[PDB]
Amino acid sequence: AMQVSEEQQSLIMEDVQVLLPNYDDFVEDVLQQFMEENPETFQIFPWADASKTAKEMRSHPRFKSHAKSIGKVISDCLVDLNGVKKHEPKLSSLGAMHTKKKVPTELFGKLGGCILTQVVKRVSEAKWSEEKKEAWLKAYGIITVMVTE
Amino acid sequence: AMQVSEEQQSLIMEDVQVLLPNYDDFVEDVLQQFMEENPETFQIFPWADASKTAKEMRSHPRFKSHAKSIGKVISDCLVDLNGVKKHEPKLSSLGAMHTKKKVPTELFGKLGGCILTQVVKRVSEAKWSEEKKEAWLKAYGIITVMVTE
Ligand code: HEM
Ligand code: HEM
Repeated sequence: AMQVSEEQQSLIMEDVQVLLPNYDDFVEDVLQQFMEENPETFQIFPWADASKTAKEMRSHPRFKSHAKSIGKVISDCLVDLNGVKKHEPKLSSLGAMHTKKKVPTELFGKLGGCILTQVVKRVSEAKWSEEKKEAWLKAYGIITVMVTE
Repeated sequence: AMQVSEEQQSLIMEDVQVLLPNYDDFVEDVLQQFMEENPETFQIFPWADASKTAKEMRSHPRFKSHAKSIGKVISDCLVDLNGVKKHEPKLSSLGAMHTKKKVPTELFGKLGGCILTQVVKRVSEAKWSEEKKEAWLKAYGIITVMVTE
């Protein structure tokens, strides 16, 4: 039941289109808010420079490049949620970076709150809905499993 | 006095030539021994997979790629120790990865012991000497400062 309905896939694709024209900005907004709200990430991300604010980090090539990388895994999963197992072997080595010992498990929940917040910011008020909220949350759950397992 | 004598530069260049034909193997030998002797590096290197031995990690593309990266910084410094400040801005972002909080400071000493051990393994017994030992140790000290400061 790690499967989304066809209607959930479709609601997601409809927000992916809204996000596509500014997709890189969207993903950097997410990582910047995540780092603002969870300051311990400046010790977990090796490239993060603890003498700078998240917003100062946003200019750094290593912030941009980490956002582009997670941005790609998320994009590839969102666009075909049920067929996500095709990405299995290219993913593969993510598991070892995301163990409980390296990444405190409650940070996954936090990062999903940040994705949902930036999604709400880019989607129109008229289009956002409870059903979309549940489709994105379920989607985030599947992406989570791919990156940890 | 972060400066090596011309004679120390020259003793180093003479070992760099011995290492060049197998340089990548040499640097992977170093990282593999470092990870065998200091098991906590499997929590510090994010890509390291704690369910595997260092030697099993050696096959992984992320082990090979991390060894190639440190291998390049070391090579570039060794070949012109006194003029190392030319590399300053390409280095730059290494500092934030190597703070005391992210990397326990006594591990620098450990990693330098591993470089010296693999250097002794590749250099002939007839050529290795006390003066070379001191030239490499001093060289390692300068490379250390470049990567932390
Ligand atoms: C399901 C959500 C997540 C996705 C899709 C994701 C994606 C990725 C990807 C693709 C990489 C490898 C990037 C590269 O090769 O440079 C990565 C690395 C990493 N991630 Fe995640 N990640 C997620 C959750 C988290 C969380 C919550 C944290 C907490 C800080 C986190 C921390 C890390 C760390 C420490 C690494 C090695 C990171 C790095 O090397 O900068 N990840 N992630
Ligand atoms: C003077 C000796 C050292 C040199 C020349 C060196 C070199 C480098 C380089 C060039 C990088 C960036 C590679 C990249 O962009 O992917 C790096 C990252 C890193 N280094 Fe070092 N390093 C040294 C000492 C250490 C020590 C003793 C440790 C202890 C574990 C260490 C742990 C790390 C960590 C956690 C990172 C981020 C590493 C990674 O992202 O895998 N380094 N180092």
